[PDB]
Amino acid sequence: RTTSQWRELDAAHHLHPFTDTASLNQAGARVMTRGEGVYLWDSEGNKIIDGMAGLWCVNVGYGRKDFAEAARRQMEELPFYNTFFKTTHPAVVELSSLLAEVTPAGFDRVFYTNSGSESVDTMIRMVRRYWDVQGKPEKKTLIGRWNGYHGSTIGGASLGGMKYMHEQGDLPIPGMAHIEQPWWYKHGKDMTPDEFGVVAARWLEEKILEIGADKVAAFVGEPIQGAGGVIVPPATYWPEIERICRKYDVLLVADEVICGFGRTGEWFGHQHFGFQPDLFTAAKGLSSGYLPIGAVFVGKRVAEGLIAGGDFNHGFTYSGHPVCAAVAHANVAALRDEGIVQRVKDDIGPYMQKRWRETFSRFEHVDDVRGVGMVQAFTLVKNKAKRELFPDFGEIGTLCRDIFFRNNLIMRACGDHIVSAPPLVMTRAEVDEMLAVAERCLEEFEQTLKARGLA
Amino acid sequence: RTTSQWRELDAAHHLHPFTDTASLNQAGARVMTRGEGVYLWDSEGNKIIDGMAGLWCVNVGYGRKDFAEAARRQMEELPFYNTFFKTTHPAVVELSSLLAEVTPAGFDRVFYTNSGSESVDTMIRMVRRYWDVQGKPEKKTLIGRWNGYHGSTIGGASLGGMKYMHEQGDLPIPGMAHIEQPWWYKHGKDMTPDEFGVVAARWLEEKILEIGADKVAAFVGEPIQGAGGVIVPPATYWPEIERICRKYDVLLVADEVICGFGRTGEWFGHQHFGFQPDLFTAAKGLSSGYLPIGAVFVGKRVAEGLIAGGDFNHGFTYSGHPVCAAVAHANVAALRDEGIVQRVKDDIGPYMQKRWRETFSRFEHVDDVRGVGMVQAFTLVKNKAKRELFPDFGEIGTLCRDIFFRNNLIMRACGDHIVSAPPLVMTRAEVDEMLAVAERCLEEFEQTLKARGL
Ligand SMILES: *Cc1c(COP(=O)(O)O)cnc(C)c1O
Ligand SMILES: *Cc1c(COP(=O)(O)O)cnc(C)c1O
Repeated sequence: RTTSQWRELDAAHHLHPFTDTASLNQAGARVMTRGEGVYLWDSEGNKIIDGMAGLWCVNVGYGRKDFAEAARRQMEELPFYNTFFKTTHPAVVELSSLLAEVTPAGFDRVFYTNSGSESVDTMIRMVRRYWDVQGKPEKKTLIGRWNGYHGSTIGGASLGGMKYMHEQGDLPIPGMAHIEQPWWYKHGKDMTPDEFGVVAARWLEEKILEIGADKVAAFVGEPIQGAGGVIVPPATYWPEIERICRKYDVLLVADEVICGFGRTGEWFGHQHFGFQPDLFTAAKGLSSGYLPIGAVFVGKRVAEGLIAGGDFNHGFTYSGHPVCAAVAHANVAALRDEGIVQRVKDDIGPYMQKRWRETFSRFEHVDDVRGVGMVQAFTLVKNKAKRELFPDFGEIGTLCRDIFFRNNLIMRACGDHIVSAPPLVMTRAEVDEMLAVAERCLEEFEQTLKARGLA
Repeated sequence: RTTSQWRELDAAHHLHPFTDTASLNQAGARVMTRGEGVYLWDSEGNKIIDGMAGLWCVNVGYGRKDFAEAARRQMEELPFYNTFFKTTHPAVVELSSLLAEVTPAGFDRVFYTNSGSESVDTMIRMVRRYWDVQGKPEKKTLIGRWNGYHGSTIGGASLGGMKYMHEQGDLPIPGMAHIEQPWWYKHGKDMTPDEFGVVAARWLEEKILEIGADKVAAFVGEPIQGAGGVIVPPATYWPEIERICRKYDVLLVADEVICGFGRTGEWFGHQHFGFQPDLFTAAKGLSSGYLPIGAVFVGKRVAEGLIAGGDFNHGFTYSGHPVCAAVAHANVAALRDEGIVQRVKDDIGPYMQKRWRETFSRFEHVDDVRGVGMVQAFTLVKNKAKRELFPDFGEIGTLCRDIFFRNNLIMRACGDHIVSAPPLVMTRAEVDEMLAVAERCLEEFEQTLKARGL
């Protein structure tokens, strides 16, 4: 089909996630047709650099014919069987075993889902069930943060701190609370980032004491906030969050849906920041987005509590789906065996971070240049010296993002933050290629900003 | 790996849906390895008849090499791309256009998810967003039924009426209410099925008036309740439910996750019972379980309402997944082009129903022998005359289902209901082959009752 016709059929029959349906159907959808390595092509024939790896998830990049073969082979033998009827199958068994190999010690039990959002809902139910098993029925509140993102189920949307999501669904559901996010640029006042990390972590302590520790089940956080704009907390933050959770007997949960499977150069974001969660949620990079699968990695304390609780009345038809498991297995084994994660840690991550900071250092309206491993970002700001953001946060970021897309580069705006998370397998030449397009785009952005008299 | 090898790793590493992990680990998990047609082979080389089609979902049967090729092909060109970025891709656009021709009139727009549960969650947010768009911020309560099943998200479980689920996660969440299920055998008193259907339906009107109609956003129901035990509502039930919903400006939603894609003989469960829902949820048969994919089909009125509301701040990374959509597309085309649904209505459904009753009616403790299309059930009872159920609904079903298990037959126990939902492509010879193992299991079962002091 042509561009115009695929656009016509999409506008007529498709409801997109997180989209203005009326305005999209007017402008027309951009039709992505094929991918190879770090590159995409659209229906018009534009070669595009995918500086977002699909949706933070295509970690091995596009073009894995071995993954298609793994999919074909498994679908031919057993395309589906359920894990509900005192039943299992070799693909789910073999994946579970492999995951145990690459996860830290103590994470041997895994619960499968189809998505990061289902993993979060599963985790919420696990956390609350755990406290019931302990005879503490009031210990049910989960604390997340403003501008955190934990998916799109009613449960995950409530635990998330996106107001725009809360306003649709009568959210949050009860037993949720939120603390401010560890965003130093906005909230740091005259503290050092490290002083600020302690302050921002102790917001959890003061929330717990406001609520009553006996009512708090868990604190949940993305090691680095992804959708909120790659907010990288100070080094002092996570160890203090962990101290506080242990002080008050509150479960500690990492949402690893973005940071997992090598994004920071460790296998998991929590390893980078050096905390030890009781559970963590995954998806995305688990299969590099090649098939839908998510998981909850359940540490020993909680797993023992759940196993002591008899039946766990939860799950999805497609939990442990054999074909998705086969592809995840192929993916995880590749991340290990081809040295992809190790390469982020030791080679391409430090290169990207260095180049990133070199690239964006000069611009008058770029600040808070940050990142680690293969996730990185900056913020477009009104005045650097005053740490002053643009009003209507998001307007300026959108203008910038539009310059990127027109220049065949995918980087995302989260408010006025610009973020990137390319395939981990990106080469040095491809990093420089990407950064070259980005830099030219920021030159144009700075020129347009002065021209608008938005100076 | 051997049986014991697989079992040991499963106990060590895998937490299963809807399971007592301690006791599954102690017993050892049954390891399913391969499937063909309507049969499975396990780690021990038994030939097992799959009268549950995976999990009500393997509708075109096992062994569809053409599906594996569609998957392979799509995975090689573009294994993934997001639909969040003012972006789309051929496979999702193509599936969307195909669905609109097999779904009833006025269902042009689909929202993709990965699962039935996520579909239910999406439907809940849609219902509530819709009423906000309509300037009715109080119109937010969804009504389900006791023993209805709407998945396993916190939302779906709340809308669901399984007490055993509500007990885990602090459910239901707010703006959820529940009415009694149209289960004649227990609630029929002295009414005829058709009379009770009117009464069981009016329970909805009662609940609405109690809550207040201005607070009520939707009534949601599976056309035939599945996981609750294939409860088939009287013919009078759904039309009254629809009148009531229309009387009080309450949205009618069908959960078609089980009944969808040919299961009763129509494409959808609601078509069989002749109501017109404003939205309906789907998964399972959409891809015949070959790849995870679900959907919410939005009727014209609601679609109009959601579009007027600008941004819909909802969705999943793998929404519209290219590879799942290609496989869904190949499955839907197959169900239609290969005439598998049509055959359920005309050919195999009637046969299955007649023969089912013929096989099971004659038993002492088998009553309420029911079913339509390729979904069918019966209930294990203490006394047929008294409509007396066994004490502690569930004990007897297990005892019985465990006989099936060691006779290489899969039919599921829902309380003391026995249910079956085999692939739609099952042949008459297969139908007869399955019932014969069942009859013998039953003959065994009834005898084991007496020899126990019953
Ligand atoms: C994207 C995301 C999720 C939800 O995952 P889905 O697969 O889209 O349901 C949850 N947590 C985090 C941190 C995410 O980035
Ligand atoms: C199985 C089921 C669901 C949930 O679908 P999953 O894909 O398992 O999340 C929802 N509604 C009904 C009627 C179902 O049978």
